Amino acid sequence: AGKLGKFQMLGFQHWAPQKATNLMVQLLAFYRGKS
Amino acid sequence: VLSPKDIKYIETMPDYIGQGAVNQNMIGDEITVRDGTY
Amino acid sequence: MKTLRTLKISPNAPDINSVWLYKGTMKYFNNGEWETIG
Amino acid sequence: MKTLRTLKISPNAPDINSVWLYKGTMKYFNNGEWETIG
Amino acid sequence: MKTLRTLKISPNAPDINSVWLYKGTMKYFNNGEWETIG
Amino acid sequence: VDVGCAPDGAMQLWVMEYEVTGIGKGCAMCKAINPQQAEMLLKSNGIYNGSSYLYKVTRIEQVIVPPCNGLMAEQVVTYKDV
Amino acid sequence: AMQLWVMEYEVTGIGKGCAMCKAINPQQAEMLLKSNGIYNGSSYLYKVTRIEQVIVPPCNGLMAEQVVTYKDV
Repeated sequence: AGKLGKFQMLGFQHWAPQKATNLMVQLLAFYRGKS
Repeated sequence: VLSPKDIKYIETMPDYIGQGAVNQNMIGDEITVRDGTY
Repeated sequence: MKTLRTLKISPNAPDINSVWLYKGTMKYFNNGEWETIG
Repeated sequence: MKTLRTLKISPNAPDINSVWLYKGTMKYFNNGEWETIG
Repeated sequence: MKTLRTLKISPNAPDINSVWLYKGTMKYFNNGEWETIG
Repeated sequence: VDVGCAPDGAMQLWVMEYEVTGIGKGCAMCKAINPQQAEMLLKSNGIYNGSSYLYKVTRIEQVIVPPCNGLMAEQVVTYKDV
Repeated sequence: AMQLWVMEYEVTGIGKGCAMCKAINPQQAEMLLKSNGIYNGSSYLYKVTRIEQVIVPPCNGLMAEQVVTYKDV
């Protein structure tokens, strides 16, 4: 029982053709904020 | 005049979620494609 | 012919219709007494 | 993996899906034969 | 106390509510540890 | 990332879970060119590679290197699982 | 953010474990496990027993193995 990481969160300091879709993709490999 | 075997040909047409983004001979068998034009 | 179905653990002797387990001593009811297997 | 629900006390071999309990032996069917524990 | 109703033949360990049988050894689960019968 | 190895030219890192039958369970991390190659390293360079038929491998998953620091993988096999 | 560290450890009383981090030095590769691992509230249980670096030119080999058997339980 353990976690293989699915995502990493980086800053902006620590760093067109056609689009398949017009709205962004909420991935399931990402936590979401809970109100 | 269309038989039910012919409406199924008209039913099996392409319907696309969309986008988001003369009969001439060939002398040669070479084709260049550019943005979906042959 | 007599079928024992359940095994009951206890430090003292349980019913004659079940098998007794205590510390590794398998004891069941045969020939009127608690016969240990080993 | 092979569940044995009951234990049958008898001088005769009950069934491959039972535990054969004689006087001082506990025999069960393994590799095609009754293997005694003790 | 804890009444067990089954016996299992496997190289692996069964659940805590069954008797482990493997090739001539007998084990059962008391106080968190598979206690051998012999 | 292009070091010159077999699977497309890069290095592939793997997690393995398995179950040694008659013995127990465990984890294994390996660099291996294939998932079939990963279970072939358990049967060749494991603890039980002599009797290599005991290994019942249940999961072979990749490890992906993130662009920054972070814990990539973890697999605890607890005593109550065994 | 430099290089990859495979660590064999042992959670005390609960079981053995395997890990893989990315850090600059093995004091940071052990720090990343005790602070982000699943025993984050019991990080003193982590007993790291072997750390080795991921060196690429083999790229065919085991890097950790830790079997919890029926006689360690």
